[PDB]
Amino acid sequence: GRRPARCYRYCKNKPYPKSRFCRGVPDAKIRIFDLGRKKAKVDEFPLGGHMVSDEYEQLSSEALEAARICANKYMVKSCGRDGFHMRVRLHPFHVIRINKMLSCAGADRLQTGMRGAFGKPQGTVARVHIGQVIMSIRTKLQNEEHVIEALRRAKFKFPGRQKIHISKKWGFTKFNADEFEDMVAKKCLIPDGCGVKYVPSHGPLDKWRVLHS
Amino acid sequence: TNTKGKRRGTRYMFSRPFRKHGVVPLATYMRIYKKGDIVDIKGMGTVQKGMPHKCYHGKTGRVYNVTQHAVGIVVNKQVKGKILAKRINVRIEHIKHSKSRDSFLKRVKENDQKKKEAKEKGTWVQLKRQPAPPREAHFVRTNGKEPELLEPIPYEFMA
Amino acid sequence: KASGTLREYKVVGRCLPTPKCHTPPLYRMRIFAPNHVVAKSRFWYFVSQLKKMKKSSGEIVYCGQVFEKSPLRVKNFGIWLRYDSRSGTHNMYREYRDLTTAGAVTQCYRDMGARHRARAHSIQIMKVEEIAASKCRRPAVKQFHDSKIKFPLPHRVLRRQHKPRFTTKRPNTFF
Amino acid sequence: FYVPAEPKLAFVIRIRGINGVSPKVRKVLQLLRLRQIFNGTFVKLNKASINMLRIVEPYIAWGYPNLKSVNELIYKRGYGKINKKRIALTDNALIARSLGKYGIICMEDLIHEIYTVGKRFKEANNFLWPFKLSSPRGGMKKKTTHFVEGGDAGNREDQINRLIRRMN
RNA sequence: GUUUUAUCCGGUAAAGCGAAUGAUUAGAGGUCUUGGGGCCGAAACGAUCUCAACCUAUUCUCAAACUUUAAAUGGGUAAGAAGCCCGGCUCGCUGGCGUGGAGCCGGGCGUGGAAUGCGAGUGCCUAGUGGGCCACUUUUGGUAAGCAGAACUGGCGCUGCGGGAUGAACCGAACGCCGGGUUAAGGCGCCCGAUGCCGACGCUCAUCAGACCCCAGAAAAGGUGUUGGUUGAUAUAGACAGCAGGACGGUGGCCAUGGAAGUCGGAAUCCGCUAAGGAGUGUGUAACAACUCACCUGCCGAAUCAACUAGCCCUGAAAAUGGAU
RNA sequence: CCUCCCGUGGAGCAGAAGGGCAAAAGCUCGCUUGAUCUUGAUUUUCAGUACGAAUACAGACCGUGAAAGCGGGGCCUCACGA
RNA sequence: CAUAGCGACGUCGCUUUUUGAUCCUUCGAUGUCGGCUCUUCCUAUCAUUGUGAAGCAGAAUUCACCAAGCGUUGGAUUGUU
RNA sequence: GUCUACGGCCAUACCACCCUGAACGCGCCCGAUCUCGUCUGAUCUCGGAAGCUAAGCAGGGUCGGGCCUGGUUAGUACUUGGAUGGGAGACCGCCUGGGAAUACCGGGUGCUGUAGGCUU
Ligand SMILES: [Mg+2]
Ligand SMILES: [Mg+2]
Ligand SMILES: [Mg+2]
Ligand SMILES: [Mg+2]
Ligand SMILES: [Mg+2]
Ligand SMILES: [Mg+2]
Ligand SMILES: [Mg+2]
Ligand SMILES: [Mg+2]
Ligand SMILES: [Mg+2]
Ligand SMILES: [Mg+2]
Ligand SMILES: [Mg+2]
Ligand SMILES: [Mg+2]
Ligand SMILES: [Mg+2]
Ligand SMILES: [Mg+2]
Ligand SMILES: [Mg+2]
Ligand SMILES: [Mg+2]
Ligand SMILES: [Mg+2]
Ligand SMILES: [Mg+2]
Ligand SMILES: [Mg+2]
Ligand SMILES: [Mg+2]
Ligand SMILES: [Mg+2]
Ligand SMILES: [Mg+2]
Ligand SMILES: [Mg+2]
Ligand SMILES: [Mg+2]
Ligand SMILES: [Mg+2]
Ligand SMILES: [Mg+2]
Repeated sequence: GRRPARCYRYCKNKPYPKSRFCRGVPDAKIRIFDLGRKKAKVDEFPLGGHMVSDEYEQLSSEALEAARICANKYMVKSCGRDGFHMRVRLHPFHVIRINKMLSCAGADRLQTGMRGAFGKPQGTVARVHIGQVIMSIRTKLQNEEHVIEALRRAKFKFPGRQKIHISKKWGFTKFNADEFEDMVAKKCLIPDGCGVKYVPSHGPLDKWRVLHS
Repeated sequence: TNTKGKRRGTRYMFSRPFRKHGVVPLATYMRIYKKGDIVDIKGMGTVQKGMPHKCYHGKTGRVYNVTQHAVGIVVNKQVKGKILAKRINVRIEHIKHSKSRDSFLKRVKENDQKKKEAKEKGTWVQLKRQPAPPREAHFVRTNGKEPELLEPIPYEFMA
Repeated sequence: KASGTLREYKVVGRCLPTPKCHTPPLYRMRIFAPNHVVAKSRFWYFVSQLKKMKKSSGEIVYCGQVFEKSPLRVKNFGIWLRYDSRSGTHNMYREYRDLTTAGAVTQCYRDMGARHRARAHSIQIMKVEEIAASKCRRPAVKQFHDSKIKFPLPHRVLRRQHKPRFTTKRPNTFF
Repeated sequence: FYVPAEPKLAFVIRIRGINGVSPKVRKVLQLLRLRQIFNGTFVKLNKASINMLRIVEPYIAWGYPNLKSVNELIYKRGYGKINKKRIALTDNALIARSLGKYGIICMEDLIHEIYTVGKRFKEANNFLWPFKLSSPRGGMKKKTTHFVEGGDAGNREDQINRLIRRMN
């Protein structure tokens, strides 16, 4: 009962979040955004590969769910269930509406046509810009081709054009891979979970002397 | 379909700036407004009495009448294809002096001083301010340094 | 930016002096342009991209044509450029054979238009360099590195097809 | 490096017609006295005039005339605004009776005041009726785009002299 | 219906959420509790293992009816003679005061106090109209609409002319009747004025080629067609491709079993022979067996391979009278 | 219920929402009736017509406070009729 | 055993033989359903001609290509389509 | 060099903790007959001057938080005007001018008016 995605491909309206004004929104198709070994430490998965949209368009929650499932299945098949971590970087926050018409052989049956045409919430989509990351996969450095293939397969679930880019950052952090090692060595970075905490050279000296100890 | 309320659309216009709520500083009350001087109408929202209408916020007028707490201002308002000089009573919280007028009177006084001084000392001097002239000819020394060669950088996708 | 037969311009500019630096640095670029007006415009475009300069905030202290120092010698030119395609930006290294640097760059503009439908506003020429014949990488350029080069002109098409327009003899293409 | 003085005189030629003109462009063209296509006017260059030229940039081609261009324009197409009438400058008395109080009494004085922007440039320039130039012989490149992108609009630095030679 | 110089006004675009208000992803570190509980703790959970909630520092993603910050464009005012500066007078207002404020009366100051352009001010009477529509851009509803509704400017209506074959709105340009010259937009094989240039450089072969704003038809996805380009790899210590061999022992490795012996499945990837061999990329045998691959070697004697990328072309690509760069 | 500490308002101000507000505009007390009698001017819609609402004054008579002052209804934006 | 034959989650199209949406033409009128009769056209091919593929042994069947030359019927019920 | 009374701007002034404070002062402090308020002389009001700088207060400190001001972000995002520019579109590039904001990295941590004291 869902319309084709070509009817909601473009970012034509203003953002329409589920709020205290827009009520009765059905739940989004995608509820899980992180898959694989999410508890893996930062140094475990040094390689990061992003999938980046080249179009300013709307991606539906069902499309995000399908792409996530496809990428997960290929990554589990190739690199094993604990050899990767995936993060979907798009959340379907924009509600798309439908002005429902009666699909019967009658316009006299209170169809009203375009009168009071403001629609009911049909679904949720995510707005993506040119250069915005849709999915990210971090894994071992030797699984680069597997990451590229998984993202290539996931591309087929989306309307527009997407590029696969192997980032220079270390894992899901915002720091370059070449500088990551010596930054951790000189304790500008402290690992925790899947991320690193940047430790600037300002603040109380008690925080400095709990380090170097 | 728009309402005709007196304060429709003034949600941010009459709101206070960030971290500037509370007591109105008293120099605003201590300002002196004579008849004929030029004031800017702003319209702070802490004081709800004597508030100007939203169409006069940001406008500038001339004081014609002074009362205990407010002033009477002749301010131009454009209505369709005509401009008419409205007279509004505005409490002194919502107005301030016009530095454009202040600078102009300073310039007039300084020009009169220059006229008197130059008539005393004979030599003619320029008083009409000119627009920015074209740049005159000048020499640019290299100081024995070759100017740096610039080239466009190669493209790479960053993020 | 349109074209013609391009010319090389050495364009030197700087910022206007301000009460932060009395002697701002001078910057020099090589601009391949139809004329000096376009050369100055492209100089401002490029220095605005690279440094934080504007035409209004700065001035151009020199703009002079760079004559080729050996226009009587055939030489190999490598050109590093970048351009915007219909779906992205790419860096290219191309090679040409010519007498003049400006002629080589004009060849590059025509060739980019022919092979990639790239208009001159999409193309950023970032380096032009004369290269040795042993450092060339394009076979279409390397095949002319023969001290005993020899080829005929096989099928010479008649170009004077309307003088005469009507004749008794059919043209010959072998010469 | 010797940086020459920024030019203080410009020649402005209106290159687009009078159909479908936005009100601001229309007003600035009227203030420049370019109410017809292929009308030319000398403009004293400063911040205000340059910003006006930027406003009417798509509708004009302007540049820095040289002494020869000023001579050709004044001698071949020079008309005075005498008693609100367009009178051909066939005699020096016509210039002297209108501008002699400013010291301008001949074609040469008028040309000097126009070329070297003098004290009475405003009076000397407003005395001249705007030049009614012919169509550019040999055609234009593209009137709808800027000069630096292969067209004709905007500021061409000193190619305005070539344009003038083909224009009158 | 303009700029410049001063001077205010604003909360859109953008940006932000390790800043408030809402929405929201995932880990990490802590220690209290009507969190579950927890395997040997009832015995003082003798203990401390996990999951909760909570807190802390981080982390992903957002807002027309959120916001610290915050443009461009924009709106107001000022740029003098009705001004400036000296004196003096009046007041029932104000008041320590010869105070303040306002008004009035004389006098002196012209470098006419930015640019540019233009001649202004003012009154009476007054018709027609009060169905609009279109285009760039901004924009609301709608799947969309040659749909419905707004903002700005221009146009059509009210308007002919050159070009778009044709066309209310596109592009150029607006019009008295003519001669000459030159252009715009657009064109110059023939219709049809003009390339009947010894035009320049390339790309492309279509058994549905392609051919110019609006505009009058197409997408995802493909191609070992061809042309450029990026990154990487192999190679006289002999690449690549062909032709010819070895492709093992433990081990017909363990848990799966009714055969699964390398290949119906779950884990791990050992060693040595070395020229290499995966205790296996596939075919298959009920199962054996017999083949193939990746791995090496022999013949061969000079360059080769792979993955991407984007130009033209091709596939994708089906409608009704016979037909439309 | 009583006590201490933190508490930029995350409460309250009749109601919808927005703005505003801390020895406040909130809460509790005390005294009161400026929610009174009048003339004009002005703002908002606007045709610069009316109504409604509102702002600044001026003249009385008062309330409150030690006083400066504040008050002619409700903190402001609605709550109405030739 | 993914792809002989199918195709979930997604996603890109085409068509105007459905029904909608709109209200541009027609209200000084374009005769409004179905059937009968008759001609022509389309192909997204049911059959027939020539082929390719199969989980095509034969027979039957299924998928696909060139392809609209030729054919696609007699009746009960219902005004019916 | 500071303080007190009244302030102007209203964090460069706030917040947390620590150290120092000479002399005036400001305070803490003592008491409830009168004035005046309380459940309570705690607060308020009143009358004082034994003690104390413990606190307020002032100055300083903290690789302090905040705040203020710079750099970077970045001529990036966005944007006025233009084209018979590209692209099926979505959108993008160029010309002509204007031009931000986080994160990150620096610096600073009240100035001052009137009146009156103290400080050899
Ligand atoms: Mg459908
Ligand atoms: Mg919409
Ligand atoms: Mg036009
Ligand atoms: Mg000619
Ligand atoms: Mg145009
Ligand atoms: Mg708003
Ligand atoms: Mg936004
Ligand atoms: Mg937030
Ligand atoms: Mg419409
Ligand atoms: Mg009509
Ligand atoms: Mg008209
Ligand atoms: Mg017309
Ligand atoms: Mg025509
Ligand atoms: Mg046509
Ligand atoms: Mg003619
Ligand atoms: Mg033609
Ligand atoms: Mg002809
Ligand atoms: Mg095609
Ligand atoms: Mg009264
Ligand atoms: Mg009130
Ligand atoms: Mg299966
Ligand atoms: Mg009839
Ligand atoms: Mg008929
Ligand atoms: Mg067919
Ligand atoms: Mg700090
Ligand atoms: Mg720009």
